[PDB]
Amino acid sequence: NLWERFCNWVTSTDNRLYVGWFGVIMIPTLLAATICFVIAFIAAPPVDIDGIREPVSGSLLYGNNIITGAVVPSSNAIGLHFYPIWEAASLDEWLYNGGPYQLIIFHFLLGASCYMGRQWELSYRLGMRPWICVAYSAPLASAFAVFLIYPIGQGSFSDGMPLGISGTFNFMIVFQAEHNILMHPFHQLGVAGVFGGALFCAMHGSLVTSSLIRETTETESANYGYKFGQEEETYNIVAAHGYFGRLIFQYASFNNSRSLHFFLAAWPVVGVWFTALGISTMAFNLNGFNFNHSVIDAKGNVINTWADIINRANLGMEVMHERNAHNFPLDLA
Amino acid sequence: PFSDIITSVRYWVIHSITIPALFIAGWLFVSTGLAYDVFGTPRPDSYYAQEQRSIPLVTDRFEAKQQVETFLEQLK
Amino acid sequence: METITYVFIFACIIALFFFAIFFREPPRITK
Amino acid sequence: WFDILDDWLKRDRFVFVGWSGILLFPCAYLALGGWLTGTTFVTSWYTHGLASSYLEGCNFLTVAVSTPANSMGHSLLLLWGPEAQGDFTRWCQLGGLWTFIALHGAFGLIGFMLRQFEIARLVGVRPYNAIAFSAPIAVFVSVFLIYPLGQSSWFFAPSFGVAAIFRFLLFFQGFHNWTLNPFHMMGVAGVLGGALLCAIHGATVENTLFQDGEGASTFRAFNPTQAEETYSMVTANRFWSQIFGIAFSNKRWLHFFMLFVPVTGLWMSAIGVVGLALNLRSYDFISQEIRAAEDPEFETFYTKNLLLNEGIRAWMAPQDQPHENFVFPEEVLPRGNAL
Amino acid sequence: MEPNPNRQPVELNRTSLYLGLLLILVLALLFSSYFFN
Amino acid sequence: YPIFTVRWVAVHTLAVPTIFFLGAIAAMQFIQR
Amino acid sequence: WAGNARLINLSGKLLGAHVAHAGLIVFWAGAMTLFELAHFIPEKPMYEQGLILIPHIATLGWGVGPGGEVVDTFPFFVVGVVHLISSAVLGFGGVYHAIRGPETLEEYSSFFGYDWKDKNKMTTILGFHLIVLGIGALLLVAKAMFFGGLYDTWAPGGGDVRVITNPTLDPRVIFGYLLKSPFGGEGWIVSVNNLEDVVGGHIWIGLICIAGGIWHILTTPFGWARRAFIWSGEAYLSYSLGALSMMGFIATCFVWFNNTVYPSEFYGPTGPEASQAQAMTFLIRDQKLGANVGSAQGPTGLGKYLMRSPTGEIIFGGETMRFWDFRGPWLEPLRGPNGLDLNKIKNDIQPWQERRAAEYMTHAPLGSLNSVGGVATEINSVNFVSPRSWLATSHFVLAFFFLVGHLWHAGRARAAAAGFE
Amino acid sequence: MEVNQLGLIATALFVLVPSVFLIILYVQTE
Amino acid sequence: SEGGRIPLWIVATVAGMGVIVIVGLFFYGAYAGLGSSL
Amino acid sequence: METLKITVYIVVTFFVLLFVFGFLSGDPARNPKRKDLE
Ligand code: CLA
Ligand code: CLA
Ligand code: CLA
Ligand code: CLA
Ligand code: CLA
Ligand code: CLA
Ligand SMILES: C=Cc1c(C)c2cc3nc(c4c5[nH]c(cc6nc(cc1[nH]2)C(C)=C6CC)c(C)c5C(=O)[C@@H]4C(=O)OC)[C@@H](CCC(=O)OC/C=C(\C)CCC[C@H](C)CCC[C@H](C)CCCC(C)C)[C@@H]3C
Ligand SMILES: CC1=C(/C=C/C(C)=C/C=C/C(C)=C/C=C/C=C(C)/C=C/C=C(C)/C=C/C2=C(C)CCCC2(C)C)C(C)(C)CCC1
Ligand SMILES: CC1=C(/C=C/C(C)=C/C=C/C(C)=C/C=C/C=C(C)/C=C/C=C(C)/C=C/C2=C(C)CCCC2(C)C)C(C)(C)CCC1
Ligand SMILES: CC1=C(/C=C/C(C)=C/C=C/C(C)=C/C=C/C=C(C)/C=C/C=C(C)/C=C/C2=C(C)CCCC2(C)C)C(C)(C)CCC1
Ligand code: OEC
Ligand SMILES: [Fe+3]
Repeated sequence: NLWERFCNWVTSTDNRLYVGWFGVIMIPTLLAATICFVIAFIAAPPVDIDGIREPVSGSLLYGNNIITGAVVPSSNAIGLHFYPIWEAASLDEWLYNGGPYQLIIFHFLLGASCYMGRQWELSYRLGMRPWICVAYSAPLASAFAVFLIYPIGQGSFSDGMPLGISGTFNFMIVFQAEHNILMHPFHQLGVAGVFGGALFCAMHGSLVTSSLIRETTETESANYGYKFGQEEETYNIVAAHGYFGRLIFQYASFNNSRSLHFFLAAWPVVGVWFTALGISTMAFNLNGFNFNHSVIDAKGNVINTWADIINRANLGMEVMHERNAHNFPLDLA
Repeated sequence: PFSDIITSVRYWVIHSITIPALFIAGWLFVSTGLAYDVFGTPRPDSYYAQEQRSIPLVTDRFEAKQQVETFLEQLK
Repeated sequence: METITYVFIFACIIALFFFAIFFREPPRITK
Repeated sequence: WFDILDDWLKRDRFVFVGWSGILLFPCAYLALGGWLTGTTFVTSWYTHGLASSYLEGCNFLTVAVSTPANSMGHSLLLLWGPEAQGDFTRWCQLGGLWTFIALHGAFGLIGFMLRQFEIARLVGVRPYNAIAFSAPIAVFVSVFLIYPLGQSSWFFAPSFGVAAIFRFLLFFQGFHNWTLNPFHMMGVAGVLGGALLCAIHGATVENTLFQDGEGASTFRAFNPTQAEETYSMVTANRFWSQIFGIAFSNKRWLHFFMLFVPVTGLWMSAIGVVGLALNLRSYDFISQEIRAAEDPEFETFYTKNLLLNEGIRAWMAPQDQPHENFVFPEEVLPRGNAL
Repeated sequence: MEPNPNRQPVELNRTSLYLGLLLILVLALLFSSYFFN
Repeated sequence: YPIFTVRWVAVHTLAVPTIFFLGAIAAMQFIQR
Repeated sequence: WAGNARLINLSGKLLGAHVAHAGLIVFWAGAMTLFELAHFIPEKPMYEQGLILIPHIATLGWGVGPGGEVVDTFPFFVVGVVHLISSAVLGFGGVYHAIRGPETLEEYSSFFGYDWKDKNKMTTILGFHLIVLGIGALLLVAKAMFFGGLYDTWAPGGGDVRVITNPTLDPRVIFGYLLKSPFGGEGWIVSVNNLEDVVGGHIWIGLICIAGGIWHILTTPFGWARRAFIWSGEAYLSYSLGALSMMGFIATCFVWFNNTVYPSEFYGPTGPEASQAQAMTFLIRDQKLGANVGSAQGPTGLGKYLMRSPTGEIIFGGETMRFWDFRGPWLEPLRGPNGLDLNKIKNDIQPWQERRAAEYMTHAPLGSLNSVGGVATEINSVNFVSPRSWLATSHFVLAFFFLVGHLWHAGRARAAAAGFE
Repeated sequence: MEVNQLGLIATALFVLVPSVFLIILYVQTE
Repeated sequence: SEGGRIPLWIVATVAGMGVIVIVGLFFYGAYAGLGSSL
Repeated sequence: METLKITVYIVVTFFVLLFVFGFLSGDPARNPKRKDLE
């Protein structure tokens, strides 16, 4: 009998949120991550990323400012293994081998995953379509790609992606010096998806703003809104479709509102869809292009193509990434 | 364009003979070698003067022209 | 102290949350 | 004779050629041809040392139109420029193209915002779009003019190509640590925020569309009288409110805010660059550096990065900057053990 | 006191405040390190 | 209907050069050394 | 152009389509097998060219000697042909059933082939296809025990095709693999070391499939099952859809970390193989320069070559410390209690071991789209991309999109039940 | 560590002025 | 539906396939030069 | 710490049975706003 009274609670509106079966995991999970994570950033002790005995400490108390960094990746020794708290000894240990990293990550992904489920489930209790579930799927998938797949493809969570601002940058740099991304279509479409969204989110909102109902209670001293009850909605779509059409050409402009908003959710999502793949594909070593040589068979004199000066920089960095943690000549992972 | 000349035969007729006439006109632009001399884009024969391990550079703002020539006389 | 200041400005950004999400002005159809 | 032209000219045809139509098309055309021409036919190794076009066989990516030689400073070497002396072929050998493209192309951008103003006073719409467009134009001048001006010459300006741009990126990371600049950070904020909006807005709509609006149940219809449009703000609201926690529901704000994020961002980013033009950067944290030298058992990501940079700089500057003629002996180069 | 060339009513709402502060603090956060260091 | 600036010029101004290049480029792909 | 969605209910046409795409899958099987034995050159590392099925065919130890490319050429031509013709045998079928006429009104037919929303008939159709897998699975068993063996990469010498005897049929062992941590080296299904486990692990499936195929045949789903699941046609795709995704992942990760199943000899060396291979390659090199491996002290103080693992054994040091879980036929003989024996190392190290290290170490799975071999910085004069990176890469991709599919079609089954249709 | 103490005053005023500012206006509003 | 009507699904296929031949080239061509790289 | 490991698993599985048994649930099942089929 009780069991029935509980479910009804979870299922409908609670005057704050909606916490369905999906948030039954999402809420306790994302909490453990938050708390742990906030504290790790304010006091975590140094952590030696690559097994080496050279601890890096990117926490507030240990001499950092916000940009300087945060929660550092597990050791390269525990690298790919499961490192819970119970599994170790003293926390002085745990804290050194990157525990916080794993703990925070895994809870976050799981609850991150469920935050997505929750999005759909709310749709089922409100009779609306299931799309928002899909558009979130892009970044989520990406987080996983960066936080999981790679360390899974590489052989150790260490060098997953630090939880600091600064290290984000590091991960990036090291990354293209090791796999050369810039020249990979999936990260190229990525810049397309993003620079896309920028150009469109500006375009739409720009036009939507220019073709407004010029005459609705808007004077030069006041500006007050609309509300669903408002039939004609805010703008004269004929003015916008007319505007844009006259700036380039008829086809160029969009006739109806579906093709407009569908585009807005299509471009970005399918751009990151790919990028998130990009990484996941270079997680197992299928690195970007690399046109290192173009010649003059005349003598075979090598001619440097713009791309070689790209390899000249990619080079300097390879050489010094993870200084003194290499004992053999060629990195293989 | 709803397909306007896109359907008629005149459009194909006047281009079937026009477009493949530029397609070729261009091709011969490269086979003949005008590109190189009109644009001055050295050919594999002329990058390095055999055993001239240096890269032609440009230094003087006013002698660009006489400089460049100094480089073409060399290769010859 | 370089610290408390990054913390201080932190607690506010969370205090602002609570207050924004739980004490916001109503979105009503009374219109 | 005037007004007539006004009309003939401003006559509503397929491709609107307004008063601005005169700047825009001659410039935006040549700026395109200028690229495509050199891209396919010119070499820039007399001026840069690398391979510029397809004529030498670069892939699309590799091919580009390279910047003039550093020996020339900011002399706009136009065809009749005292330096090219009217000889086209050389005017190209020297890179007189870059200047071409940037100048004509600068005006095409001028024309395009002008054409955006015209159309708004003929149709009677708001000028807003023309204003949103300033961001890119800022970014453009910021990048391709201001920056090269502040520095040694035209050479250091981005190169007109694909890879030639990636190399730009990296260049910046090594000598400027542009990523640490806060301005690029905000810029990085709006661009990613533009795409975040573009998804939620577009998905929310599409998914909150009115039920049964089409029996067949696909969604390819509308009309003018369809005043109410195809979806609910009331449901979205509650949707968000209960999932994310917040949701200002007032369509007019939603769209404007969508102007603010992207555009507000690029202006910063452009500002950030007017700064680097003067080698004025955010490449250091005195506080850290200090304790970084008095103590060797202390390291943060801040540091690890500054190391990569020097690697970028040492290895990449002698091939990347032919004019100083850097000679760097193997030993000298910074280098982690075993690699 | 007796002039009418001015529309004398200034308003900011609850919501506008939230976004206002959200910006100043976040903004402050970021820059904090730079002023400091 | 007639020939006109808009329809006419626009198209050939962009569209004609292209095949000249595509023609030139097509020639490139076979070159040696 | 949801064309394929108009077909939803006219099962008479789906058969026409399902059996049409079912014809492509087999077509590819021939077009690729023949394309391979085409480009294929004998005695050159299968994987240094760019093959994928043949390696499968030699996996089943269909045509090979102790880790020797192929002694018998032919075995592949059989496969190339068969599947290429099965593509017509079905192309005919798919086309016909697609164009000659719909279904469901044939009385004797509806008795043999029913429709949707009918739990008892869907169930029955399901079990059917289950009786088929129960078989194919068991056939694999046949091909290892009473037929031309299977390729065991383990003990001894070269591990050519060998026939198995009394597969690990213990009830415990088989599901133990299911109950083990999917972390650090131990992935439930991937942990499979002994080839005999694999055989026995197939016997149980078939018995389980069949025992199930028949089960639903005779039984219609219970209440709990009825009130949890929906029954729309689109919804059964959502079930099946997401199932395949998981697996895409499954196999992908399964691909990168080899179990005897994927003998690294055809497929290439494992991501870790290469690293661990590079450590061993250099112990020897310096060992030949008279370097003492036990007292080595790398700039870190961890000894260049030998260090420990958290549980205290010996492992090659260097970043390759994260792959001490790695196990293969070459590195094992030096393995013993407590980890690697410092005494077998410098005393009992045969030459053929340096070879494998060098080869693998040399063909690191690392590659780019230009097929450039090695580090992102190498020169374009070396072409290679470990099959594994190809399988892992492409297949990951599909397992992802496909999941996007589990969301799209399953969320649309919520619109049928009452939502938007 | 070594930090320029003027940052504090800078970073505190950044927090207050614009904030105070807006605080004054949200009261006149009501 | 060909009563002798002026084609379009043909034009759509002619160029479409034509383009594939030019690009296809562009790939072949990308082989003739990098191929002597060393 | 072994005491900790145990405590966790209880907690975790606890909330699992609430996910699982929350769906198979004969009571709430699959109840929507537009149509209840029971
Ligand atoms: C100022 C000129 C300029 C130009 C023209 C480009 C152009 C480009 N850049 Mg570069 N870039 C520039 C400056 C420039 N950049 C600067 C200053 C920097 C900083 C140093 C960069 C940094 C940069 C990076 C880091 C990257 C690029 C990339 C790219 C490519 C991106 C493709 C894309 O999706 O874009 C976004 C735009 C869109 C998605 C839309 C453009 C509009 C199209 C053409 C409309 C098509 C519509 C059709 C005609 C009509 C249909 C009608 C409809 C109704 C049906 C593109 C070739 C990316 C790449 O992939 O490189 C190869 C990449 O990764 N750029
Ligand atoms: C199990 C297999 C499967 C099946 C049988 C279906 C079946 C169906 N889907 Mg679903 N789908 C699937 C998986 C599947 N899907 C997956 C994994 C995803 C996630 C990506 C989707 C996403 C999806 C969406 C988003 C939609 C559908 C829709 C539909 C219906 C579409 C009818 C149609 O218009 O097709 C037309 C199909 C196409 C034009 C195919 C485009 C394919 C890409 C662009 C090709 C890429 C190839 C590339 C060129 C190759 C390069 C070469 C390589 C060597 C490198 C149909 C019921 C539609 C619907 O409304 O459902 C009712 C719809 O909108 N599906
Ligand atoms: C995965 C592959 C695939 C498959 C199997 C189908 C299958 C089908 N589609 Mg879909 N379709 C697909 C992809 C696919 N489609 C994609 C990607 C799109 C988006 C572009 C569409 C868009 C679409 C639309 C818009 C429509 C369909 C329709 C149909 C049905 C047509 C039945 C018919 O008789 O047509 C007529 C048949 C022909 C013209 C004959 C084709 C003959 C083939 C090529 C012969 C091959 C040779 C043969 C094997 C030789 C055997 C010889 C022997 C000796 C061995 C059919 C079930 C239609 C429908 O309404 O269905 C309900 C419809 O209107 N489809
Ligand atoms: C996925 C696997 C698959 C499946 C499940 C099926 C399933 C089926 N197939 Mg298909 N098939 C497949 C693959 C598959 N096929 C492939 C790959 C091929 C190509 C090799 C074929 C080729 C194929 C053919 C060629 C035929 C089938 C038929 C059938 C149906 C047979 C049932 C039966 O009892 O027939 C037993 C047969 C009968 C009861 C025949 C009765 C004869 C009719 C009524 C005569 C009408 C003539 C009359 C004198 C006219 C008077 C007119 C007046 C104006 C003079 C069944 C639905 C048959 C069918 O659909 O026909 C009923 C059929 O003829 N299949
Ligand atoms: C082809 C695949 C297949 C499919 C789609 C189904 C589908 C179904 N089965 Mg059937 N089943 C199968 C194979 C299959 N079964 C086999 C091979 C057997 C023999 C053991 C059975 C035995 C069986 C029984 C005894 C019963 C069902 C029941 C059901 C229904 C259960 C409702 C439900 O899912 O509740 C929710 C589901 C769960 C709580 C289970 C989740 C399990 C996960 C996803 C899979 C774990 C798989 C395993 C670890 C992998 C093997 C690894 C290998 C290395 C050994 C459903 C229609 C019930 C029924 O229809 O009642 C009359 C029922 O009582 N099935
Ligand atoms: C070929 C066999 C194989 C397969 C199929 C997998 C599969 C998987 N691996 Mg494993 N792996 C393998 C071999 C394999 N691995 C080997 C040999 C190694 C040795 C190095 C590893 C090392 C490894 C690591 C280091 C990691 C993985 C992870 C993962 C998971 C990633 C997807 C995800 O985010 O799920 C999210 C979860 C689900 C979709 C749940 C499916 C189960 C049912 C249907 C739902 C239960 C619902 C409830 C809410 C959750 C309870 C979960 C419980 C743990 C608390 C996936 C299940 C990652 C992970 O997240 O660990 C588990 C990870 O970090 N693997
Ligand atoms: C990848 C980067 C990016 C590109 C390529 C891009 C492109 C474009 N944006 C336009 C518009 C806009 N973009 C907008 C906001 C944004 N646009 C953004 C980012 C981009 N926008 C971002 C981030 C925003 C947010 C602020 C707005 C608000 C608008 C418009 O209103 C307008 C439009 O109508 O929308 C579609 C179109 C203007 C055409 C024109 O004025 O020609 C005139 C000038 C020309 C042709 C050349 C000037 C010369 C320059 C220097 C040369 C460029 C030549 C290249 C180097 C050569 C080709 C290179 C290849 C690699 C592609 C053009 C398609
Ligand atoms: C310099 C000069 C001049 C002239 C010139 C010009 C103006 C030019 C132009 C030119 C041009 C204008 C050219 C072009 C070319 C082109 C090309 C060669 C193209 C190609 C393309 C393609 C191949 C495409 C494709 C695709 C696909 C397939 C898919 C995806 C998408 C796309 C679309 C990308 C004059 C006398 C005035 C004076 C000054 C100087
Ligand atoms: C798109 C589409 C579709 C589909 C289709 C399909 C599905 C198809 C299929 C097809 C198929 C499935 C096919 C197959 C084929 C095959 C063939 C054609 C074969 C051939 C062969 C031969 C010829 C042989 C070979 C050989 C041998 C064996 C030996 C040695 C030598 C040689 C090489 C000669 C449909 C209708 C639905 C609808 C519309 C659209
Ligand atoms: C609509 C459209 C379009 C177009 C299209 C096109 C242009 C297409 C084409 C297509 C095509 C052009 C296709 C083709 C296909 C083909 C196929 C699919 C074939 C097959 C074959 C087979 C299967 C064969 C077999 C055999 C035989 C019979 C004999 C012996 C030998 C062999 C085996 C070889 C575009 C994109 C613009 C855009 C959108 C729209
Ligand atoms: Mn984090 O990292 Ca994948 O590259 Mn080589 O191995 Mn270790 O050195 Mn860097
Ligand atoms: Fe909108």
